[PDB]
Amino acid sequence: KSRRWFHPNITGVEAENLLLTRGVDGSFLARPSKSNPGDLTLSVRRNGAVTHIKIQNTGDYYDLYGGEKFATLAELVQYYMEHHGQLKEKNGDVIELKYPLNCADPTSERWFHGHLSGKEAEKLLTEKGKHGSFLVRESQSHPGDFVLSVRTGDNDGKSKVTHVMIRCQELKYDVGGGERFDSLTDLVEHYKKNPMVETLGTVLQLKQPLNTTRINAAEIESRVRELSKGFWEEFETLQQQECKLLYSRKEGQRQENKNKNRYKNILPFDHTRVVLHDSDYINANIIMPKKSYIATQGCLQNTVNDFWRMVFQENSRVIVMTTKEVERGKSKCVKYWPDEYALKEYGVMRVRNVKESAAHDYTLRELKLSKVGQGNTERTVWQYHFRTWPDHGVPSDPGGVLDFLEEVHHKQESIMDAGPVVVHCSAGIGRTGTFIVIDILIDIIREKGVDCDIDVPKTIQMVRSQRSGMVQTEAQYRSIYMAVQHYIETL
Ligand SMILES: CCCCCCCCCCCC[N+](C)(C)C
Repeated sequence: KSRRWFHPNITGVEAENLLLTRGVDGSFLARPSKSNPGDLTLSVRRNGAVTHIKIQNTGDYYDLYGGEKFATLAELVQYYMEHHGQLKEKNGDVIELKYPLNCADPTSERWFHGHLSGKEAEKLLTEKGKHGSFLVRESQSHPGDFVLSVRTGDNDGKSKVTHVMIRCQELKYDVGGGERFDSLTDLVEHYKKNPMVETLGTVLQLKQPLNTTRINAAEIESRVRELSKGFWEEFETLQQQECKLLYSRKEGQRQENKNKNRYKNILPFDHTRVVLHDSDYINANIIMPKKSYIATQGCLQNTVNDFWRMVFQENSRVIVMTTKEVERGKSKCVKYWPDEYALKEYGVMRVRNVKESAAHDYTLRELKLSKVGQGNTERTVWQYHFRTWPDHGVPSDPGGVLDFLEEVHHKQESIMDAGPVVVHCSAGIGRTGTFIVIDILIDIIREKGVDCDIDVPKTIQMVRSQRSGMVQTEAQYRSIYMAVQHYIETL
């Protein structure tokens, strides 16, 4: 599901049009809604009419109206393309997702810039680019045409930049002869597989798009200023890449494991799932960026014992909890720790709550975890329970967030051979992914100094390849920039 079925700037009327005139029954597209930001609409054609299904994400997962909850839009679409009869209209009424109505718009492509000059394209390609780096810009010469600028090189023996005219005639694109493509993306994909060769020998390889998101950490404030009056655009360009991350989640799908998941369709990747060698399943993934994380869901009553098996096995010594046990009347996490001073056995695992320390935003619980029957397997696990995450959106004071983050960091660093830092919320991808990504970026700055490069979208995509949908919303996306900005500007 190459997110081509996602149309980043399109009306409801435009969508109906497109489906009726360019589609058939079973055609579908996804669009960001303008009843409200953060909400998507899945527009589907059936019986010659178009229906619109709402999809909300308030930060925890994608909530399909009248359907199930999903980690990403790609994972939602993949599910319903392989599960006909499941997507229902007004009770029972099977809506079918058959044929993705693709988008011709290049706007959210990593290689598309437009509004860009030949000499400026050269600057950027010489500044940040390498061999095979490319981009497509609008032609300032003949207005409506496009230009493909490519760095050919080799250290990577710098060398050269080439510009290839792309002509646009009767709403099709070509490079001067040969095939005429319906979209810039089709042109680029075609010459990605069939590299244009120069009359003289040079092969114009399109390897990777020009990086436009990596900044110097010291300059993040200027970047944030630039984005504050286009955060949305950089987010959508990251979203479009999630189609690359549809890895298998077989184990979480097994019958014996179904009810060990808080949300049926929000599962851990097989290739990074935490495997319990002590039945072998828990809805949790190792996140490897030296400090690593386990990103996991809040306990269900029947996974409390497996959670402590995991903490013990993985030698985790710090837990970060980013949710109340219940919010808005719903249960986000069952209490998996004893009351202060109490001792409990959770299966073969025994834990005592040694002491609780209350701060304003969080409560720290000093827990001692051992295997029942085996003294001297005991270790302290420090549960940092963050209590003040708001019901809507994200924290609005970077001070307390960064105080909490710094404390959690320094606890982990003081413990010899501590294992992954366990982080969880409700589904374990939204608030969890946001914390982890911030902590990773701030770890980069804290080690390499304020002069280092950081790349926020790239770091997120790297983490999302290890667990589905890490970082859920645009609000959380912006919050990552704000947190790193504050950290930088308090140094
Ligand atoms: C208006 C400025 C907004 C700044 C937002 C700061 C980051 C909020 C999300 C991370 C909180 C992680 N946490 C709380 C668990 C440590």
